[PDB]
Amino acid sequence: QRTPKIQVYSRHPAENGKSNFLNCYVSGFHPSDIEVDLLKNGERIEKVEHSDLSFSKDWSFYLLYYTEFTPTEKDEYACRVNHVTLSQPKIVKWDRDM
Amino acid sequence: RVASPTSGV
Amino acid sequence: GSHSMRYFFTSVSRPGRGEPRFIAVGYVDDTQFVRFDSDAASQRMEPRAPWIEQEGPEYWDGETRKVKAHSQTHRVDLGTLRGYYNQSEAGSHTVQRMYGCDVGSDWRFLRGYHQYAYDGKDYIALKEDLRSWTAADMAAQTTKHKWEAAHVAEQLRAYLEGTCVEWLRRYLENGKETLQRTDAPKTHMTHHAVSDHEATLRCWALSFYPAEITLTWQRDGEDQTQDTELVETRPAGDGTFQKWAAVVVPSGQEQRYTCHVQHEGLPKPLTLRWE
Ligand SMILES: [Mg+2]
Ligand SMILES: [Mg+2]
Repeated sequence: QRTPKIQVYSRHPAENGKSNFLNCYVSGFHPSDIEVDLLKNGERIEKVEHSDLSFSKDWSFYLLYYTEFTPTEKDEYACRVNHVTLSQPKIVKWDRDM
Repeated sequence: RVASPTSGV
Repeated sequence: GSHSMRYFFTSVSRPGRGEPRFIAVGYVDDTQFVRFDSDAASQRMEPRAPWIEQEGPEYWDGETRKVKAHSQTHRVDLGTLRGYYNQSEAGSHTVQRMYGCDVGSDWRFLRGYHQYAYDGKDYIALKEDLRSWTAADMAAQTTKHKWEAAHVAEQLRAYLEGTCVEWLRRYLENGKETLQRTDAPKTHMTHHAVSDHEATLRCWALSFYPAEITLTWQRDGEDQTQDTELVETRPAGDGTFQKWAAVVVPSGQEQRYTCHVQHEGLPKPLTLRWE
């Protein structure tokens, strides 16, 4: 019914070589069933946790998915989301400036 | 503290 | 400042096998403090903030009993609603319920709410008088008459103006070191050249609490919205929040542009300029 908005970002300002947390925040979606993976160089990261399902005034759901990571010059991080509203998974690359 | 459940719809 | 306590309940039916997924969370302001997840091992209401852990076994037993009862009420409701809307047993459907109370800076009752949704749309909601019902369609109207006959609004009103506010005040005191503390946004500006001719200035607000914040751009002292982008406020993951606002400007003209930050944790709004 309603497609997810996606933001991918770090908990702290990124510095290469310094440990941090990679967040994927999905919101504005319905129904609540959703597939969210964090990727490192295109591969699913195994140890990913998420917040308890909650929702906004308009009944749309939101979740935060997160894992520890270390920004580097060479590694690419991304969030991959699938949902009934999406024809195919949506991939949003992490950009340290956003 | 949560409320007691309401009647069903 | 003002404060609120809110509880959020979601039930999702599972036609293929088994019972609905049920998730309940409680918040004081923007801080989650309890949860129940039918998929979790405890089958209990669980603490999610240090200041609630001190509550005794009587508390946890009662919260668990009540939340498990909520889950069963929602399970039955999913069946009832399927019937009301003449729907198949084959599809998954969702019930959501949210209620809570707001208090002012003096911790006195300000307002109460209790609303219910089916498949993501308004179904029935308690009006601000805490006596009347907004029913969105004729199924909801059936429910409204049922709820009138069962004195539902009376009970909700009593909870919202009583227990809800009384326990909110308890939590605010017990968790004062964090719940009554504001964390002002840490702010800075970044610059991202797009060409020889122009650049993006991005105004950041980080690690703030509560989540409410306003970021605005001005050029030469007048609000600017052309060529701006403002992202939705997002959780940092450590209990605080983040937000940014950006504007594209002609290079060399950066000093015309000011970012303005308003937040409860700031005595006076902040003004930032590119350095
Ligand atoms: Mg899909
Ligand atoms: Mg009544």
